[PDB]
Amino acid sequence: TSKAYRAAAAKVDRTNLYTPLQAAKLAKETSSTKQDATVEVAIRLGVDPRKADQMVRGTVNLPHGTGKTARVAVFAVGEKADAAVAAGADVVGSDDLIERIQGGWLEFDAAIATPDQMAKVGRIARVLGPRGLMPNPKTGTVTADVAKAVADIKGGKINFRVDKQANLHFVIGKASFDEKLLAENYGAAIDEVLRLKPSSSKGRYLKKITVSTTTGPGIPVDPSITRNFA
Amino acid sequence: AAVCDICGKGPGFGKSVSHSHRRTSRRWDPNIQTVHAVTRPGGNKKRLNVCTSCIKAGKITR
Amino acid sequence: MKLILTADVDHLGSIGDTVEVKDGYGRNFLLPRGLAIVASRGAQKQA
RNA sequence: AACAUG
RNA sequence: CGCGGGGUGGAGCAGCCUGGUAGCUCGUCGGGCUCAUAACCCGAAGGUCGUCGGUUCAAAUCCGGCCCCCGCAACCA
RNA sequence: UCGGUACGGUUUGUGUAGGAUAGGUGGGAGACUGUGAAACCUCGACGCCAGUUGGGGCGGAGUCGUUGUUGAAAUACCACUCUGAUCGUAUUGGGCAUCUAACCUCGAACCCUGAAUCGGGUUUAGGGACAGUGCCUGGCGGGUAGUUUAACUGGGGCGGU
RNA sequence: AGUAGUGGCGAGCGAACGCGGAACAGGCUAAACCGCACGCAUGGGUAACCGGGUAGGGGUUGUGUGUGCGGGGUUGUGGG
Ligand SMILES: [Mg+2]
Ligand SMILES: [Mg+2]
Ligand SMILES: [Mg+2]
Ligand SMILES: [Mg+2]
Ligand SMILES: [Mg+2]
Ligand SMILES: [Mg+2]
Ligand SMILES: [Mg+2]
Ligand SMILES: [Mg+2]
Ligand SMILES: [Mg+2]
Ligand SMILES: [Mg+2]
Ligand SMILES: [Zn+2]
Repeated sequence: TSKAYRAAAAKVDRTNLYTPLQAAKLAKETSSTKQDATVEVAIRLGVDPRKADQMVRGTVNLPHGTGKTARVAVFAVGEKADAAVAAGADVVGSDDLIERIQGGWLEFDAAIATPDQMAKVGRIARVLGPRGLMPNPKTGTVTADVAKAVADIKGGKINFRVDKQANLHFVIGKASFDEKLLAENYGAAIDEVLRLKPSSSKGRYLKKITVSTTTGPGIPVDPSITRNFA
Repeated sequence: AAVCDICGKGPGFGKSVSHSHRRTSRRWDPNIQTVHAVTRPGGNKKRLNVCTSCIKAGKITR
Repeated sequence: MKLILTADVDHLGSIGDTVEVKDGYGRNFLLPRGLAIVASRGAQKQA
C-alpha cells in the first residue's frame, strides 16, 4: 500500500522506453527488496484471437531454464511406464491413479498421458480445470514417446497461448537468475513469437511489450530492438 | 468577371471528362475578386476586378 | 507574411519588433491605417 | 366504472 | 464486390448490445364463472430458435461455414 | 462552449456455494499504522443480484486480508487488459455568440451635372467574415442532347426457340 | 518509316534519335555595386562628411532608405 507503490516511480519511468539490457537490470533491482519472483513479460500482439484461423498457440524452449521444480506425473503402465522410469518420473503408480487424485491429492506440476491411458485420464481432467494441469495433445503432453517428454518439462519449454483480448503473458525465469540468463531467454522469446506470426495478419504485429514481476511494477520496453538482445 | 484588370489573366478552355470518357467543353475561369484600391494612402477608391494571385502579392493596395 | 508595427496593438505585441500576421489582418487593417509597414527594407531602418 | 340476452 | 442488419410454435411477433426461463397474442381441445347462453378467466397440446462447427462450464444471443431476404453503395475480360 | 486521439490516474462490472466465479489471462501465496461506513463517516449511479473500500473531509493508539474450502475457483498481493463513467496532460477538429476593417446594399443625402429613376466618387445609416463568385467534390437532373431497342417465322404481331 | 509504338489493341492513328541537302549571323537588356535628382527618416560633435592619402580648416548636411535617369555588366572551362 505504502512501500510497494512508492518503490515504482523511484526507479522506472513510463514515457522513457527502456532497452532489453536495462529491463533485465531493473528486473534485478525491483525484486531485490522483496523476495524472489518470476520476471513476467507481457506482449500485446496485433492479431484478433476471436477468429479461429488466426489463433496463436505454440511452444518455446528456454535454454537457461526457469527454475521450476517440475513434479511430472506420468500416466503409463507396463513398458510405457518403463520408458519413463529412467526419464525422471517421480510418481509411477498403477490403475488406481484415477482414485488417488480425486481423494484430494493434486501434488504434481506436469501431467503426461500416454495414448493407452486416454480412455481413463479423461475423467481426471475436470478437477484439473482452472489451474491448467490437464493433459493436452496440442501442447505435446499426449504422445507415445514419454522418455524425451520428461526432459521437455525440466528444460523449461514454455507453452504459450494468447488470451481472449490478445495479450500474451510470458515467463523467463526466477529473480535469482543473472542478467544474461534472462536476456538469452528473452532473446529467444520474441523471435519464436515472430516465427509464430499468423498468415492473414495485418497492421503492426508486436505493438506493445513490457516487463513486470509478481509483486512489483512494470517496465516500458521498446519493440524496436529484435536483433541485439546479446 | 473572368478577366484580371492587371495581368490580363483570362479563362482557359478544356474538356470535362466523365466515367464513360465522354468529353464536353467547360471553361476554367480565374478567381476574380473585387477590390477597392487606392493609389496613395488616404486617396479615393477605384473599383477593380483582380485575381487572387495578385491580392496574395502586392500588386494592389487597399 | 511579416510586418513591422509602429503603434500599440493589443494582443499582438510591442513596438519596433517584427510579428507574424495572418495576411488579411495585414492589408485590411494594419496596412491601410498606417499602424504597420512591410519588412523588406525596414529591418535596416530599425537598425 | 362498466356491459348484453331469455 | 464492400459495409451492417434479418430468419423463433399452425399464424402473428417479443427475447439477441447483458451467454443460461425459451415465451406472449390469435387459433384447436378441456375446465371454471352464470338460473342458463354469450362475454370473461385458467390449464394442457403445439419449438430441428434458417442450417453446421467451433470457441465456450454453458450458445436463440459470440465467431466462422454456406442457405434464402433486404437497405445503401460499388460493377471498362 | 463541446468532441476523439495517444498516454497517465481513479472508478465500474459477476448464478444457489465465495470479499457476490480477479470480469479475463498469466505470474505468485504474508502484506503493512487496515480501530468499525459504531464515529466526524464512502460514493455520482451500484442501496436489484451483493451493499461496494473510496468523499482518508479521519481515528491512528495497536491488530483482519494472504491461512480453511465450493459451484469451475481463485480471494492478501497483484498484473495489462474488457464494458461504463470521470479527471489530468498533450495534440487535433466541429458548433454557438459579440466586434469592424475585407466584402454587400434597388437604404438616404451631396457632387461630377448645364438638361440624369443610368453610372462613378465622397459622407452617413445598416448587413458582415455570412452571402456571391473561382477551383476541387458528392447528390438530384426527360429540363435538354446524341443513340440503342436481335433473328427465325408458310405475311408481321403473341407464344416458343 | 507506314517503322518503334498507339488503339471498344476494333475502325484506325502515327513519332524521334540519326544521316543527306537548301541557306548561314548573331546581338542588346535586368540584377550586385558607384553616382545625380526627387521622396521619407534619423542626428547635432551623438557623429561623420567635404575625390583617396598627406595637414589644417569648414563647424550639421552627414547617415540610412524608397523612385526614375546615366555609369558598370552579360556568363557555362561558370561569368560578374
Ligand atoms: Mg471589363
Ligand atoms: Mg482546346
Ligand atoms: Mg464527339
Ligand atoms: Mg497560381
Ligand atoms: Mg493566403
Ligand atoms: Mg430524348
Ligand atoms: Mg451520328
Ligand atoms: Mg406468323
Ligand atoms: Mg542537318
Ligand atoms: Mg540602370
Ligand atoms: Zn492578376
